[PDB]
Amino acid sequence: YLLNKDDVLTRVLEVVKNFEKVDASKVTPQSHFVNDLGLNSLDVVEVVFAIEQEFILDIPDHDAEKIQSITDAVEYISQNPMAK
Amino acid sequence: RMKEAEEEARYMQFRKLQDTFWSNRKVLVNRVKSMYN
Amino acid sequence: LEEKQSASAPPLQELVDEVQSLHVLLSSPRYEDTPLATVERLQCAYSEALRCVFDRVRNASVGKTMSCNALLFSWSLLLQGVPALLESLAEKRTEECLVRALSTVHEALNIVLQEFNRITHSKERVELLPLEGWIESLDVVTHPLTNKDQCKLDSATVEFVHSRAIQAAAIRMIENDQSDVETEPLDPYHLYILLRCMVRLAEKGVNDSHIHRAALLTGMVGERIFSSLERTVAPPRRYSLRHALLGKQLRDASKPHAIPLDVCAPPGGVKKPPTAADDVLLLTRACTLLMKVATNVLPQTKFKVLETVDTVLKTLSYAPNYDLSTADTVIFSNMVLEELHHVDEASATDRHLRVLLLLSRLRLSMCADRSALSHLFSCLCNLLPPH
Amino acid sequence: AQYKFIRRWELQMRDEWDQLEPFKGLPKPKRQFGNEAAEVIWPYALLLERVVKVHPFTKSIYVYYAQRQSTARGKLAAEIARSFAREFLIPITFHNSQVYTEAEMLLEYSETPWVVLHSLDNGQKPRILPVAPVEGTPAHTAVEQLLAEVVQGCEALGASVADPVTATRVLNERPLQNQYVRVDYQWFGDTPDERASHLVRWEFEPEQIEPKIRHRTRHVLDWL
Amino acid sequence: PICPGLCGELAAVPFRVFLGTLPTLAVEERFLRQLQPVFAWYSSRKRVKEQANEFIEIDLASCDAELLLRYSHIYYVRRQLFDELIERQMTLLDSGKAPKMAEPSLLQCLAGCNMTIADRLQLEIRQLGAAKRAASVPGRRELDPVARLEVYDYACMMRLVEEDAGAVGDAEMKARAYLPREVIESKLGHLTQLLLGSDARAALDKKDVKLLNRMIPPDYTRVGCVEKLRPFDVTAYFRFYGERINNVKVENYFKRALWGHVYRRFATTPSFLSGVSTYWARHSGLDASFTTTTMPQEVAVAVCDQQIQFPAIKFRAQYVYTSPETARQLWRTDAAVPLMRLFPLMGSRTAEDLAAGVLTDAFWMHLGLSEEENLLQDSLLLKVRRFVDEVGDMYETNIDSVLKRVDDNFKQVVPQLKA
Amino acid sequence: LIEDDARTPFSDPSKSFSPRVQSYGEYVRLTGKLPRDLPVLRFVLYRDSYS
Amino acid sequence: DGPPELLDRPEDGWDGSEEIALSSVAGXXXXXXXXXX
Amino acid sequence: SVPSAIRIDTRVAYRRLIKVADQVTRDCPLYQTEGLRQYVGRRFLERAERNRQQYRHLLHQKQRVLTAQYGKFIAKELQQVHGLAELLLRAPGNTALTSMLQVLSAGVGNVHYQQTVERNYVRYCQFEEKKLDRDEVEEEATSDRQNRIMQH
Amino acid sequence: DTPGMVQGRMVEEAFRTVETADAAIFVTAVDEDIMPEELSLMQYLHLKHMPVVLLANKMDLIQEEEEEAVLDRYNSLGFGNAIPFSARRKSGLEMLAAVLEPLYHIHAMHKVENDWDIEDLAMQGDESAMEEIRERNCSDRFIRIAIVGRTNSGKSSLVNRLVGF
Ligand SMILES: *P(=O)(O)OCC(C)(C)[C@@H](O)C(=O)NCCC(=O)NCCSC(=O)CCCCCCCCC
Ligand SMILES: Nc1nc2c(ncn2[C@@H]2O[C@H](COP(=O)(O)OP(=O)(O)OP(=O)(O)O)[C@@H](O)[C@H]2O)c(=O)[nH]1
Repeated sequence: YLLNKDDVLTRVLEVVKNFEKVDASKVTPQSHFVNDLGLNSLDVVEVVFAIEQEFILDIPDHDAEKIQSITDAVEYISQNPMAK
Repeated sequence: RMKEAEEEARYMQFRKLQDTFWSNRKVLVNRVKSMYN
Repeated sequence: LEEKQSASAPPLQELVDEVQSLHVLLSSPRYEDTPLATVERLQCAYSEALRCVFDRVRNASVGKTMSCNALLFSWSLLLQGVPALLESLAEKRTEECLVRALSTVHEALNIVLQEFNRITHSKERVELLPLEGWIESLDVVTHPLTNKDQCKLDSATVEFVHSRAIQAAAIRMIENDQSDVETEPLDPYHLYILLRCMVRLAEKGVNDSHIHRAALLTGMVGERIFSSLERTVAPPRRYSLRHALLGKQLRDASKPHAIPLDVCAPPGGVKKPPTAADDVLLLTRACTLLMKVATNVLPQTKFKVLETVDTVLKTLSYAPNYDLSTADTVIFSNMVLEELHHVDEASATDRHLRVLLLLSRLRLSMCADRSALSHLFSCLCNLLPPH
Repeated sequence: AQYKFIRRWELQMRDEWDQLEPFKGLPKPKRQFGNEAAEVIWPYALLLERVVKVHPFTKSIYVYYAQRQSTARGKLAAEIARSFAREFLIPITFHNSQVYTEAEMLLEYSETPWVVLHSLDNGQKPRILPVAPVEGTPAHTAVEQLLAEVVQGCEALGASVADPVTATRVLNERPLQNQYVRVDYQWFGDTPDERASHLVRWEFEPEQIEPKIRHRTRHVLDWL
Repeated sequence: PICPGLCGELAAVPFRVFLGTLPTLAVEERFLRQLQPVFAWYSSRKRVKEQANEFIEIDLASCDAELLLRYSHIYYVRRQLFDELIERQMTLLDSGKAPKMAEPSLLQCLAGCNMTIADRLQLEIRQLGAAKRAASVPGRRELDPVARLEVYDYACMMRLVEEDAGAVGDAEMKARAYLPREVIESKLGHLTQLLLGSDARAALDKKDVKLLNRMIPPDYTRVGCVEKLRPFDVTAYFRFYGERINNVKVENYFKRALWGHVYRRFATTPSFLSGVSTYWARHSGLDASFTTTTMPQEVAVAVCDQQIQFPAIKFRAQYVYTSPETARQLWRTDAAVPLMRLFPLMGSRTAEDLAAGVLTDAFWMHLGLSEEENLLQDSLLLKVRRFVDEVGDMYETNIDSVLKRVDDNFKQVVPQLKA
Repeated sequence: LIEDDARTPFSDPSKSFSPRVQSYGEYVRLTGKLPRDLPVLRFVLYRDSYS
Repeated sequence: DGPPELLDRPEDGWDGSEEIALSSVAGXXXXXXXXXX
Repeated sequence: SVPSAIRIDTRVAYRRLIKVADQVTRDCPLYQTEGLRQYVGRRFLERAERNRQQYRHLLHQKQRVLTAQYGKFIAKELQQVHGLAELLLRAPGNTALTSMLQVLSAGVGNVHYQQTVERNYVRYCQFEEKKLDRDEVEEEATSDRQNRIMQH
Repeated sequence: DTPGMVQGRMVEEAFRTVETADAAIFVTAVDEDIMPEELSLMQYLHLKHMPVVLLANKMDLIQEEEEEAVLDRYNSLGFGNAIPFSARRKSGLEMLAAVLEPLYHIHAMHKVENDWDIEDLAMQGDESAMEEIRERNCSDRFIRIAIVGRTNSGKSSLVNRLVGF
């Protein structure tokens, strides 16, 4: 009914690693998009939208502005039952 | 004489194939000689 | 570049490597055209190496003496080569010799089974063996050799090894502790072994979480193989901008023409393939096993299974013809046709095109088992085009 | 505004021609702080006075020297390296045509300049020779001593090649390196034929000797 | 140049410095005239070319920003750099919204130190202001030497005052000539093995090596040249290597900072530097007639006095980062140089760094190890071991006595201005 | 390549030449792949007055 | 005397408006080999 | 620097623009994978940095009444961005807008070639809007004229 | 079709024709490197604010391995994604057509919009607009007047005087 946190972490890890601005060696399961990754807010909008691409669910504007960490993205998709 | 060796490489492909087909039948013939005797 | 480079300036492992090389040479499809004398020589060498490995293992008969990972890999090799090993060990063609060889192999496997019982009784951590180790342990504990119809068996041990293997797979998929070079999460052979174990435990492994993890693993492996093939055959600079502006379009619409599925370079040479001789075959058989497992799951994970099937199908379409094994490929194709019998939208067209192109590629007259050909006949007579 | 912009364009093109109109067909050299000998217009008289022959299997000669020196002998060695780079680096590449010569001034307080010799054998490591002139010997003698050391090192590095046949192959296939040199052919001849007109030229290919015009026999009779 | 080796893990922060317009590259010719000691770094940095302008891509997180701010001599260039650093740090703080906070007890101990710092602050600023009005010297020149001294030029003015105090010209270059990187790493490993039998690691990790390469300016990459380090770079390398090689637990960052400052002092002392240095040609084996393996003692001491000078400016610039609430106030008003390499090590880390630095400076001033001789003496090694162990154990057990020690040792290291 | 006109001398740079084929190419039989498992081939032979 | 661009010259007459400033902003998987140990 | 409200508004606008660009790349076939995404991101970031420098200069009661004007200017630019997103959404039907977006995704020419396509895009949409009205009023006029002529 | 750059400068007649044009196709060849006169024209077109597309002709001389380094230099030349072209093999016309297509529609828009402006102005009663419309709606056959003669007879100076420049 709900995706497991291990599978939903491998997906969000693979997206941020394959991103155009993020380095592979800099990312870690416990990292921040702005401090630990060095992305701007317009770049955070891109990486969240990239997560919305692999997970067919649609994230509203308010629930997307809270995703500033990789763990926050994991918690949101895990609690969302509408994930494929 | 370097280009002469390049021309032989084109035709060596077909000489190996003739030697393989003959050796395959030699192996298959010896198998039949054991199935009957 | 010159400035930059000037500023810069009988072991069991060897036995296992030789056994693996001889097995891949004997079982790979692109070597089917090897001469018969060479085939017989390689088969004799493979039998001798497998006999030597089994003799080493039965003379050791203790895991702590030699190793655990080495023992598990050696037993995985012996299990994949059981028939040749049995024919070499019995030394004769007799039912009594077959029974003797089978009893000796059972005696030698009792050591591994007792070690598994000891491990599952002591409740060892998952850090004991890597993912490959746990998968090989699951293979050698679920192999039908124990129940061929006197060994130590325990369903609790089976479930413990299965859970440990799944946890190790999760750990290896979440760690990603690579600096700059990206490696595959698992070897194609170990992936096929894991999916075969899941097929064996299908009565117990209907868990959607496990099926999803396995699907993600095989999808990553297929993505690696497809990326390798794509880097091998890539469009050039003179056509980069042409594809960016036009996109492999044709002058006239109704010529008629053949619809291109993938964009690549014009013919430039032979372009020797980089992939191993059995990567595509193992990926195909693993995807068949995965579909057989996930034949009855929820739509949420069925979507992921279908995406993995599409990835493997693209990898097959990129793979060469001599690497494509006719039997496994037609099995995969008829399974995908059974899946396409369900009405799908926005992807049925491209999926049908992929499957039909892959079927037209291979040679159906050279298929070993005719049951696959008959099932393909049924599926093609019952197949309906998209709406 | 556009009138003044066109005047600026005209002036820029005029100065670029005055600098490079007789050398527009040549590639531009590196803009390093030690390669001032590459942008100067070299007299053919000096190029003929200085004819240095190095081993054919050598491919690169670099001369690195320091900008500032704290020791007297270090400053002397830096001056020696600078004089050698300004005197013999351009003649060497001009008379060999297969070697690439370069000089550089590192902005550091070093007292030991050096020269790097790269051979055509990629499997052979480059050689490094320091500029250590004798304190009693003058600059004009130290420059010749450095030239002798460089030539002997090139000879040794070329004779110690792994495969001389492969070295000859890569030499025959390597392009020319002195295409950037700006030579002022003064009264000698704008064309190699005009330069060697005082000598008999036996080396000719009949494919190029044969005129390729219509009524070539008539034109040859008219010319003769 | 306030804290050598004090670096934290953070991503790359790109910034485009305007180099001029073709063909009148005024900023670029000023840089060619001024950035002579850091010309290797300048040439190594990439060059991006717009349609009609020229820019250079520097990393604000790396040492590029601080090196440019120190050697710029161009007031508007360093002003733009300072303003962009301040704005990007403000934005990063507002986006992070959760920096690690230090304990309120230790922050009270450091708060009273600025009250005594402000006395020498006015004196040291006048030295920087007087040096700006002396830019008519052919050694260093500026555009408007009569204009009012600002905050961003503090690095350049400190460099000039350190040069005038050392009284030896190009001391940093003469030290880079005798300080190769490989021999420095070897001597540092030897000193680490002497200081710790098994408490030290076998070698440094790849992430730490990457941070070191980001924080140290690169040298030339020719065929025969070797990687040479400035004296400040050697000090930073010693501090970083010690702080990353001590096996103290990650939770006990205070003892790690103490070891780092101990290595920093071991690098800053002149005797040890000249003892561990060697000429680059001798290290490479090229020449054997100009061996001169020993570094000139005059240049060594004149270049170590530069790093010794200016304690108050460093303490104030580190106290600015000691707390995030005070950083927002002191980044635009008080004397402070902003460094992106100080942001990842927020309040707790920088406060423990300040405390450890005060304690190490006091220990060195008390024991007199700055000039005596031969710091490799086993007695001195054991004394330093006992010192660091006792201070770490005390900081772990009771922090009030440690704060009292910090106050007394601060009054010791920076005395009050007299007359 | 062989000339198209005898009036035009060989000294003319714009002389026309057309190609005449000397050999249409080289050919070899096609030998398919022989399966290891099925080496025996069955066939039907039709001979008109052949022993 | 060396490169004139490296040679330092004094600025006796300079305009405050002569300064120029512009702002521009900046715009593979492999196989895993396993060896039994 | 920039207030949280303006930050949230600009983030919502950028997210909307990204969604629209991806939907356009899907609907009309843009033969490059990234396509309009990189160009839109570059232009948006450039305009954002320009406006941020303008606000930095404006920072120097006067600031209180100027911040409101800056906020209204940002709101106007965001309304422009939303209208541009709507026009991108309507583009895949038309083939000329498809060609404009295709050449912008390919990125050929210079800044003056990429700018005359960017500026005249919304102008081309407005022109296609006005053309239908002109044709309709003209056809109604000529129909009424024919009916009046046929009466006599 | 304009004359080439002689002595690093284009003639005054070519400059006026380039200014009259809407876009430009900068045709460069690969057999020769980029020359200073090409860079001088590129910056001149940039200062004139005119859309220019880079077209790399004579691509048939380029081998399969050297096409990478060639296009990399052409793309870093201020103009992005130089179009590979070959006039002998007639390659790149369908790719050049996709580039000039947006300019074709943009001009079609500006033409119809300008026609509406002149129509609205003529309805107001402007003589210049009514005269412009009269010349537009006048659908008559062109009269081809060929001025020929002997060399140095002054016919090029005659057409220049008739045209006005
Ligand atoms: P984050 O919260 O750190 O980022 C916030 C930013 C945007 C950096 C603010 O600090 C900021 O700078 N805000 C003011 C700038 C702003 O709101 N800009 C909005 C852009 S409106 C505009 O004109 C952009 C139009 C670009 C469209 C390009 C068209 C291409 C289609 C072919
Ligand atoms: N290999 C190759 N050669 C070409 C190609 N196009 C033209 N050429 C050759 O280049 C020469 C240039 O011919 P032109 O078209 O007159 O060149 P141009 O630009 O008009 O030059 P000018 O009129 O002298 O300024 C021709 O004679 C052709 O032989 C091409 O696409 N490939």
